[PDB]
Amino acid sequence: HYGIHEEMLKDKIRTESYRDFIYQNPHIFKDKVVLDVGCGTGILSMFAAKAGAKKVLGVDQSEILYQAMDIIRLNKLEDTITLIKGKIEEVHLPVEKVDVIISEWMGYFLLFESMLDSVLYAKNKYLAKGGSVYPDICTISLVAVSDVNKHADRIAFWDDVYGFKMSCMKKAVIPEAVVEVLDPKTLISEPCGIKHIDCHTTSISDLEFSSDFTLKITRTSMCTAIAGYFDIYFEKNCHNRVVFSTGPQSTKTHWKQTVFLLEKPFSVKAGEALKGKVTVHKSLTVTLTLNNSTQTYGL
Amino acid sequence: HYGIHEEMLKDKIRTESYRDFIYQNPHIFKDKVVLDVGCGTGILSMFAAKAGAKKVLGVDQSEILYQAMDIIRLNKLEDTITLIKGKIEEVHLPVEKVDVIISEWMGYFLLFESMLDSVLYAKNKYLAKGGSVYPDICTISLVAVSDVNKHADRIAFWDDVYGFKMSCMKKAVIPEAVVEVLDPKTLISEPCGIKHIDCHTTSISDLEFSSDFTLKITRTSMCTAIAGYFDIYFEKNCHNRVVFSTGPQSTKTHWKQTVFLLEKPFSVKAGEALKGKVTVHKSLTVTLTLNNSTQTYGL
Ligand SMILES: O=C(NCCC1=CCCCC1)Nc1ccc2nnsc2c1
Ligand SMILES: O=C(NCCC1=CCCCC1)Nc1ccc2nnsc2c1
Ligand SMILES: [Cl-]
Ligand SMILES: [Cl-]
Repeated sequence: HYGIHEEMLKDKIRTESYRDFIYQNPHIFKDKVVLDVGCGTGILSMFAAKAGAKKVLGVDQSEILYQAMDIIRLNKLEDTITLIKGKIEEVHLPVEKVDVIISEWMGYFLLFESMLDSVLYAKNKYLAKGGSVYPDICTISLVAVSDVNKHADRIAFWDDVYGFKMSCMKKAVIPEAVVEVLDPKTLISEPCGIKHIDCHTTSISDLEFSSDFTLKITRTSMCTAIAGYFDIYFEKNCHNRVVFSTGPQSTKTHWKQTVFLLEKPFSVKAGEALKGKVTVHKSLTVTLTLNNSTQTYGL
Repeated sequence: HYGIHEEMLKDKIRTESYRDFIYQNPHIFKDKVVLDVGCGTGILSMFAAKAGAKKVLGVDQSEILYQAMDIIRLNKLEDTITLIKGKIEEVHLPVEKVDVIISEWMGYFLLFESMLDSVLYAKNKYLAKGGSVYPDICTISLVAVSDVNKHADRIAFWDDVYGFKMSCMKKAVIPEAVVEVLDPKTLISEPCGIKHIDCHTTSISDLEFSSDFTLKITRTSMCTAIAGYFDIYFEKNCHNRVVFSTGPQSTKTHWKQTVFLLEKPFSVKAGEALKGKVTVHKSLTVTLTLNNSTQTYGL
């Protein structure tokens, strides 16, 4: 329980990105009313207070909120930061509107078990006209993978299990998306963006989407999986823009990467433009069409 | 879901120990009626069938049981192995008694989220007079740990989190037992057994227990945690006895080791006989007294 919060705090890419955004753009926070959606320990609320926020409201539905109360007091910030326990759609705030919303809401593959729905609710109910939401821009990308040894470990493995056939288990493991840090040497295409979200204009219905994609193959090889990741941007009104990626060419984060195993690996050639389609539906499911096969995956 | 079953199958120490016990002691199974409690994919049932079982009954409450049905058919064992979906305390078996019970029921620190309760129920309701249950003997042990760097990572960490005090979080993380493979070089005492279970005579009430223990300190150092693990024995009527340990001096298993962090590390000296007390209560909790401090931990 508390160990999870510890893990997110120790994710430097995640936490230092938010810290850098806030501290390097204090003009965004100076004398502003800030709402921190799903505040956890309160760390983002304290960053905002340090950057000069007039008032910060930290909301969380979990028992961690009681720790946050004690944390805020230990740091002598109780006159700036007010904490409220509950869902953002149910709680009563002591203001009508806020100037800025900040939140670390992101799930695996951006949208699995994410709090984006609550952030958008907060944006629609509470954001002042001309206010801002951060991080403001997110993208999701796909990339092709060749890893014949790992595929054999997950799939061919079932053909002989201590002397017994277990082939039918292949059908059970294929639909399970995997969250894992990938060796960047196993990537065999350029990444392809499949989704762009601006939190200022995105609605809840935009989170169910379809995209035709094209993977520019960079290595002649057997394609055994498709991997997904996301990038997070702090852009609007920033003098110091901040970006981080959760892809395999970047420093690992707790989001790792998301892997969709192909039931039937197929050969590709460098220079090939590999076309497919992806759809994300509400727990989320991901439907992939590639090489004339379709499979739906879940996390 | 299915990935978990895959992980348990790929745990060689676990799965090969059961395989070796059954295959190297086929006299235990020859022409016998066998009950496999929580059969998963059915692998233990198929081992027993291969060793010459007259009849095997595999029971599991999970959807994996449907995969097991298909697996048993792929291996042409349906005339020997019958699978039944449900809790052992609710299902109807096609026999009054069985000759042998086998089960992989073990949890972290032996007893967290274990199926031992169901195994003992099966033993009491269904085991023929003079029948046998395997594995038949289990022990739990404690060992002292020195790891000042890891302790600092978990505890002192909270004193300064990106410039802010979070000291109160120490109290939240201490009670959370950790499941992790330990570096055997960090062990600073001889192990001490705190519990011995023979499945033939153990009752459910025996699983809540207390033990005074003595740790024979082997290195002058700062003791920062107490670690727990368990050993599993296949003994009764065996010509080829089989043992495995889940301790840090042995090949890692999926059970890893269980770690109870000390809030206040304290110095110990080689040759010291360090005395403490441990009690396990029904989710399980573990109460430790050591160096005049008491703490209750959970998983
Ligand atoms: O499937 C995993 N990891 C899951 C590991 C696991 C091990 C034991 C049971 C539970 C799940 N990774 C993975 C990465 C890149 C790949 N490229 N082509 S196939 C493929 C696979
Ligand atoms: O506490 C862990 N592992 C938990 C790692 C974690 C990291 C980030 C948040 C979630 C939990 N191990 C550990 C082993 C031996 C030890 N000996 N003295 S203290 C101590 C500690
Ligand atoms: Cl290849
Ligand atoms: Cl030391």
